[PDB]
Amino acid sequence: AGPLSGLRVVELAGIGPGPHAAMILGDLGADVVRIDRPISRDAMLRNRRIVTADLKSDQGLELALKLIAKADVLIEGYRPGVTERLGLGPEECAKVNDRLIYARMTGWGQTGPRSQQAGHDINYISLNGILHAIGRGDERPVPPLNLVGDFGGGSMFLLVGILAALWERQSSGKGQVVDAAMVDGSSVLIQMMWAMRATGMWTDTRGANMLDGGAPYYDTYECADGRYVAVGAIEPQFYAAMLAGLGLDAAELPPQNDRARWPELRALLTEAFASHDRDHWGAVFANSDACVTPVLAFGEVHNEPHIIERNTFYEANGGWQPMPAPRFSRTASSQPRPPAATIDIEAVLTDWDG
Amino acid sequence: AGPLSGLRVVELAGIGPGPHAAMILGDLGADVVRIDRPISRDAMLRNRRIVTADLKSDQGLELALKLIAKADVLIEGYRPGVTERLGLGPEECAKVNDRLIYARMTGWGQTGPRSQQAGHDINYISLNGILHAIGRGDERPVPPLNLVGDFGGGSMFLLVGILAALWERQSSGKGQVVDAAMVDGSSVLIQMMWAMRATGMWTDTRGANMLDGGAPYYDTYECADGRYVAVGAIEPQFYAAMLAGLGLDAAELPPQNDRARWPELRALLTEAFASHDRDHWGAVFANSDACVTPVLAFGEVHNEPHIIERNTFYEANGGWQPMPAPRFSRTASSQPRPPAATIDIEAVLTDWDG
Ligand SMILES: CC(=O)CC(=O)SCCNC(=O)CCNC(=O)[C@H](O)C(C)(C)COP(=O)(O)OP(=O)(O)OC[C@H]1O[C@@H](n2cnc3c(N)ncnc32)[C@H](O)[C@@H]1OP(=O)(O)O
Repeated sequence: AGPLSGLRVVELAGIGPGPHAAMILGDLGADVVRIDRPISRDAMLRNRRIVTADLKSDQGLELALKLIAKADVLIEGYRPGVTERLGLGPEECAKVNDRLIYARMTGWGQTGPRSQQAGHDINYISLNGILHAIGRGDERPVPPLNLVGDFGGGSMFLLVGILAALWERQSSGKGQVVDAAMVDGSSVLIQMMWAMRATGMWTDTRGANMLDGGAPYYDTYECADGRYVAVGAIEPQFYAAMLAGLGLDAAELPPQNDRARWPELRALLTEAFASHDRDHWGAVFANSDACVTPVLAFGEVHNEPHIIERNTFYEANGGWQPMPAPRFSRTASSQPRPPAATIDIEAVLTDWDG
Repeated sequence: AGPLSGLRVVELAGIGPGPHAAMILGDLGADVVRIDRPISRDAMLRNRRIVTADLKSDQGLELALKLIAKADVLIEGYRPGVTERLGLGPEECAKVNDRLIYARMTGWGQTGPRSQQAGHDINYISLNGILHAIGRGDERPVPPLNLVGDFGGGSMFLLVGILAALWERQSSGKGQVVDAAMVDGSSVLIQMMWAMRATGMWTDTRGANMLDGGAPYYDTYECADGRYVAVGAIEPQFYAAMLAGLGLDAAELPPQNDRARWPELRALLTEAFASHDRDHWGAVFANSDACVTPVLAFGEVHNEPHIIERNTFYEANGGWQPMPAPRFSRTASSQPRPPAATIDIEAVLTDWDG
């Protein structure tokens, strides 16, 4: 019922970015058919029909191509050359469907010296300067989960490519190939730091910048109960609101942006936040612009009033999952359909007329 | 010359996610016109025309509405109510252009108890469980820059909503409002962790999971020269390739997934990686499936062969910037146009026939 209602998508079962992009398309209403090798508990596989095919068999190849011939989009996330070998490369698909958006999701891209090399998120963000910039200054870099390569710089770019190529097709009548490399997407994702580096506004020193934890006003603080708050009071009026809530006299602290005295400033804020529990600070800063928020663990999220009231999550047999994002005022997305029994590929073809 | 050639976008100048979204649209060929308060060194404002208007004045409002009348998309990233008070709210824009995609970029969303509160990336990811999950276990949480709220779970969800709504418009003939809240987008961005929590595959203990640094085969290691490599060898055949490169006998190490002995395993891997410099390991693992990559600082990226060969970056002005992502085979994006001088708003209208 979302805005992608009517869109047909064939997804070749992979890991990480590919199934996440296919999930978001299905979340928004697309008709997504996932082909796996011959009832899932994986909530990521919500909003699909699952079928199976031996793509290396004559029958399996034939059936996939029939499906693809009726699709708008194809997603694959194998090594470059894998679909080519199978007879499912962009050139073969063009023969049956030149309107097809052929979406290729990789870490290293379709070509280049590392294009054939295995890897995972942490590898892709290692080569482009991102990982080096994450973590405390006095320790080795820490992975920001697989959030930056696989998803922000991976599936999200695949999604933009797919939907952009669909817009182009309104006018040209034709599809094309989208080459989404996580090493590329995540670089554009961090374009801000590349821009700042050029003007002296960001340095290559880990943990010593405005947004990486180096600034006392942009970091977490441990409270009296051992839980945490997040402070993000960058602008002077918000920072002042923060000091006001803590009851600290600005005249007695270092200037907010005197980096030479940041340790002094941080020590004073640390003592202040440590004096009470996390929930105390929620009360103190209620409806303020102080940019002070509780750092909630996953399992406490479903109790936060702002999360509850906006229905950011739903209960999926077992536990909470995120509702579709973003939101649409007229063609709103439905609550996701849970994973279901595998069905027969020929049933899908009858439906699709292929 | 990219896939979005022909698309008209009005951007109301803001910070963080909004300009990043508008940047990507411009990168991919969109005609983007940014209205600012009455030549930039900010590389992010690439691929724009900049104009100026006092939106609080009669004239400025009239001129903004004439421009918006001719647009496909409007991006705004102020607090809920701000454009409404201006006379630029969705209901006003709909009177002059019911095909307009009205894209609203915020942290907390358009409603709810936190909806009027100031904040930045760190606050948005503090409330939904994400920040709590980032960093070493023995320390307070560390922000993953502003990569996860502002961009992966922010601008990129704004982009997916804009382009999805443009798809829907093909059939309905109408636009609608896109409500992109960083608290929601970033939650869908981390859907994999919500799915895993339900099946016992992810815990709320920071630094103690497969992908957060807890696993010895998915983390960075410091080398003889104080520089780092990234290991990402999750799959057993990749892990074996890693140990082969290290010259370690698998028979003499704890099993890869015996978590009880992970400290022992990490101690042996630490001793191995510590015995030579980063670039030694870079060489040893340059071509294998071991998932071991050198961790490059921003300043080194431009020297990495895979980065060079694929033109992931271009030289803009005294610095590298990321080329457009993702890539398109038929309608490829141009090298970004640098920020140029402000132009007169009527010049844009003349051009757009406003
Ligand atoms: C920046 C980082 O490093 C990290 C980040 O996360 S950036 C993301 C920041 N968060 C967000 O963007 C969420 C949405 N926006 C906001 O919450 C807020 O804009 C903010 C907290 C960031 C800033 O707060 P603020 O400075 O009080 O701005 P805001 O409340 O949006 O109002 C902007 C005012 O400028 C005006 N304005 C904007 N463009 C104008 C123009 N061209 N002419 C005249 N007025 C203009 C408006 O009329 C509005 O005035 P009013 O208060 O009278 O209604």
